[PDB]
Amino acid sequence: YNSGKLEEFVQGNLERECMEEKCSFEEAREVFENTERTTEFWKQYVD
Repeated sequence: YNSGKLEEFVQGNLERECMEEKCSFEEAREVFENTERTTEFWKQYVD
């Protein structure tokens, strides 16, 4: 499923982000420089 903090969350959706980038998440061309943190790290303190 994958809802680490339910990311496909409570369904209201005003389709109301930014127009262009929708503010695509801080210089997120994708989810490039950052991916090597998660999965592993938190798998020994899972909350």
